[PDB]
This record gives sequence, structure tokens and C-alpha cells, in this order.
Amino acid sequence: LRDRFGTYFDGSMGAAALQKRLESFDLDEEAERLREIIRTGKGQKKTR
Amino acid sequence: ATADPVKDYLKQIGKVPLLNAEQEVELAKRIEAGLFAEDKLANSDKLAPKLKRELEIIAEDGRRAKNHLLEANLRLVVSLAKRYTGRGMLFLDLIQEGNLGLIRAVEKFDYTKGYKFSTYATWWIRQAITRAMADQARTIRIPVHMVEVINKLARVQRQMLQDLGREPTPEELAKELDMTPEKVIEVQKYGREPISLHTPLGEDGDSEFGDLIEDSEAVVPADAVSFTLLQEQLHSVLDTLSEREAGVVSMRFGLTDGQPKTLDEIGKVYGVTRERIRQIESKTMSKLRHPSRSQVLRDYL
Amino acid sequence: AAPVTHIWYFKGVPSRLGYLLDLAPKDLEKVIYFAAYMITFVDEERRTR
Amino acid sequence: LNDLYRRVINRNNRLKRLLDLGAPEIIVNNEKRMLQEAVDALFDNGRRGRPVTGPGNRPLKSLSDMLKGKQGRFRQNLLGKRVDYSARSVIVVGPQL
Amino acid sequence: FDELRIGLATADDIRQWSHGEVKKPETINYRTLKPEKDGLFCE
Amino acid sequence: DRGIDLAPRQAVEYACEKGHRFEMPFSVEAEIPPEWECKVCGAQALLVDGDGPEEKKAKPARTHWDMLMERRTREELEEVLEERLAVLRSGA
Repeated sequence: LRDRFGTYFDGSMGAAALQKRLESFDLDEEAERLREIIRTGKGQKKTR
Repeated sequence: ATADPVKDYLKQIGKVPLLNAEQEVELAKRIEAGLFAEDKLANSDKLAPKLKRELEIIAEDGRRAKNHLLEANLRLVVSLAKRYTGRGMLFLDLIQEGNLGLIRAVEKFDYTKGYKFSTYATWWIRQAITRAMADQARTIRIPVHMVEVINKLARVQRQMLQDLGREPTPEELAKELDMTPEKVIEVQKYGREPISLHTPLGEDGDSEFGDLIEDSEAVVPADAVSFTLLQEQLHSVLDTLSEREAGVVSMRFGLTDGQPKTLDEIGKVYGVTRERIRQIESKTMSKLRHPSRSQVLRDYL
Repeated sequence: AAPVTHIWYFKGVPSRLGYLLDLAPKDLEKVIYFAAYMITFVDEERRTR
Repeated sequence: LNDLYRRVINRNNRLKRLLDLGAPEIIVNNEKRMLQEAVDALFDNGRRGRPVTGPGNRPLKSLSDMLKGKQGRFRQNLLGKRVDYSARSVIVVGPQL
Repeated sequence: FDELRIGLATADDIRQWSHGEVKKPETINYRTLKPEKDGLFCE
Repeated sequence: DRGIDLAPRQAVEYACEKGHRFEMPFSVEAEIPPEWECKVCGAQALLVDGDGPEEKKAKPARTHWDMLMERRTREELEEVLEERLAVLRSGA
């Protein structure tokens, strides 16, 4: 993928990947999406 | 991604193609070609941009050859690292330090001499592995010359033990090593290994080895009380004397002022001869040496 | 020289790990112990344009 | 903890040396994984896989192993402590008391 | 002692607590028995 | 500790290349060092009266190119590189 496709997707490896993910993490919209699933949800995913 | 990461690393080595003589010398020629290309593009002379792109391509091919040789020789450095394992330093650390030695080897390898890569790399692998063993295996670090001295002494002591069938005396070891016996016992002293503070004593797990040893930096309450009582008593016995004698004593031997001023250094503020101040100082010393003013300070030491 | 993760939070109870990023514990193990690459950013609008 | 910290500095310095010069990605990633494992064993020895042992007898004590269990700081050094001005002896019965 | 706090410690807090960098794995000298410079146990 | 006078102190300001500024307390009788280690990032500290590198580079480590001079002379490099260019045109 890297040799064929360039400057389209950014990849990493290890804990640096987690750090870069947490740099762009948007927690409030994820909280809103989880609340939306709370309003309409069933099963063990509900507990999730 | 499983436990025991050395197995995962060995699987990560995988089925890489081993190199025979022709492939190895072809890779070495490509190494030299890529090195020459990157050296040429490193120069500041102006060439064709297409030529510089071609030189960069050759440099990339040379770097690929660098890699391919390194994953070719990972297996041999793993073997020579397992040759030196189980001596207080972990296996993967030895493998990685040998890998540093092996990239040193590939940096200093030439195809002009008609020999295989393994017999030349082996010296660097052993050198780097034993250097890292000297500099990293022991918690109290020992220099490499002292490490080779102590392990040479250990191996000759083992040889004498298996020859004579008994523990060799340090004097015979001193003559056979051509060193002084004091140097020999100093070497045996330096060749130790620390014991952990968390070793349990026995049936009880909670009572540790670190809780059986005290500390000397802890201030004894009795010592501090004795020091404070000395501080209170010395001022009182100074006030027992005359005011002038106590003053010149406190200006002569520390006390009130940290630095003790000499006879010369106090003869300006008080203004007498050297002989007079020395004589009255000797008189104060003789008076304080009298056994009347002794029981209040003899036991204070 | 390289950032490393904290062992209390990874490899724990979901009240502790949290699933802050929607990844499995085995997936987190595979990504942080250098066995699988992770795609951290993609130009989705540029890819679709 | 001196041994654990020493291993952490050793692996971090080796990783720095590898990043100083040109190294393949597999060697760099392996050393980064070793550094991560060293940090993890520093915080928890034995949480993942085989614990770091050392001399070959018992697992190496870590940071979190003295904040945990009967041998931890909470129960052996905070709630229950040795005391000064204390003594201990066998008891005998005295009816005159 | 109104209360006691606890939370995640960022890199800034760790650098703020620290009085320096431990740049060497060495702990003490084997001959002089004095702690090494700019490493562990460093004075 | 009762009645002791501390040696007179001067706070000397050290600034690094990254912009971190900090004060270190030294004695008056003390010799002020122009160089110090930065408390924030560990880098070199400067801007205390006169200061400089004092041979900071100091003959840096031999790269592969210097070992190439050590092992192979330039014109030797010329002919072998010309052969590498020929290999290129053979492959092209």
C-alpha cells in the first residue's frame, strides 16, 4: 500500500500510533454517540 | 503479539533467503555502488537533476542491500548471542547488542578480500557482545579491562582447580598471573555480585532481608540530647570563668564564631602583645584542665 | 526515545482500560507491541473528492 | 527497582543509538518493543507473560508490587507499624495484684 | 490536609518533579564507591 | 543552625537555545561558570556575559564517507562509479 499509494492515509506502529490517535481524538462527540446508543440499544452492546 | 517476545522476534526473522557466495558478493558490489552514489550526491558540485535522481535511486538500492544483508545475518547473530546467554544479562539484549556489532561489521566489510561474511562478522559479534556484557550485565559497572582481568583470573583459577584437584592458594595464583598477591585479593574482592533486598528468609514471606538491616544515617536521639546538653553546659562553664577569659577563649577556639581567630588576628581588636595573649590563653587552658571543672565535661568527651 | 504506554490502563478491567478508543484488548496488544500497523489518519474527503 | 530502572535506561540508550544512525525498521521496532516491555516490567512485573526474574529464583519486585498485597505499603507499613517504648515477655499469674 | 488528590500525570508534571535527567545506567563507582555523575544515584 | 550566616548568594541567569530561562544561586566568592545544564530540557545554557561553543562539534564521528576515503582513493571511486553508471544503462 505504501509503495503503490502515497500521501492519502497516515499510518504508524506502536504506542506512537496511540499517541497520534489521542492527538486527534474528539471525546465529546464519542460521548454523544454513546448516549445516542444508550437511548436506542439492546443486548450486551447496551451494557457495552 | 504474544508473550515471550524472543519467540515473536525469531518468527519475525522468518524465512529470509540465506546468501551464498555469489549473492553475497553481488550484494556487496551493490553496497559499494550505492555508497558511491550517495557520496557523489553528497558533494556540492552541480550535476544533472536526472543524474542526481539516478544516484538517489542507486543509494536507495544500496540501503535495501544494507537491510537485506542485515536480515540475512540476524540468524548468525542470534546464534552467537545464545552462545553468550545465561550470565546475568537477558537474551534479547544480547541479540540487540550483537546487532549493533553486526551493523558495525557491515560498515567495515569489503569484497576485495576473498572471504565469507560470517568469519569476519564473528569477531565483531563477539567483541560487541562481550563489551555490552562488561558495560551492562553488572549493576555496579566494571570497566572492560577490569572485566577481562577478573574473567581471566577466574578461568585460570578454574584450570588450576581441575588440574590440582583442589582450591589453589592465592600465592600460587599470584606467581602464575605474575601479579602481586594484594592485587589478586583485590581482584577477587571486586569480582562479586549484589544480593537483592527482597529475598525472603524462609517460611515467612513478609519478613524481608531489607528489614533486618538498620541505617547509620539515622540520628540517635541520645546523641542529639547529649550534644544539646553539651551546648548548654559549655556556655555555663565558660560563664563560670571570668568574663575576659571566657571572651578570649570564645574568640580563640571556635565557639561563638565558626572560624577560630589566631593570636595575631585578635591582637588588633584587643591590643596587647603576642606573649600576653598567649600566656593568658595558656592560663585559661590550665584552669580548664584543673579537675574541679572537669566532671561537668569529662563524660561529654 | 520512543513513547510507551502505561501498563495499568492497557491490559485491565473495562472499568480501567475503558475502551476509550474502540479497540479490542487483543487489538490493543497487537498494535502497541509492534505486530500490526495502525492507520491513525486518513484524508477521507480528499479520498472521496 | 535499581535493576528495572537500569534495564529501562539501557534499552532507551540503545534505541537512541539505533535512531542516531541508519537502521532497518525491524531492528528499530524490536528495540522499541523491548523498551516498552522494560517500562511495563518496571511498573508491573508479571502482569503480562513471564515475569522478569533476575538471578533465576524469584520474580523481580516492581513498583506496583509494593503497593499491593500483604507485603504492600498500605497494610505492612501504614496500618501496622513497629513502635518504640515497647516490650514483650511471658506472663505469670499474680493473685496479690 | 483538607483533602488528597490523585490523577493522571502528564509529561510536564513528571519533568516538574524531576531535578534532572538520568542519562546513564551506572549507579556507583566500583573503586571509589561514590555515586556516578549524571546517572542513577547521582548526587 | 542557630546563628549561622550563609555565604552571600547571587542568582545568575542562564538561558538555553530553546528559550528556557532560569536562575541558579552561587556564592559571591565563587567563580561563575559560563556553561550550565538546563533544568527544563537538559540543553546547553548561554547568555551569561561572554560565551561560545568552545569547540562544540569537536571532530564529529566518522561517517561512511570518511571510511571510504580511508579504504578507497577518489579516482578508484571514479572508475567503479563509472562502471555503476554502465550497469544502469545496461539495465535501462
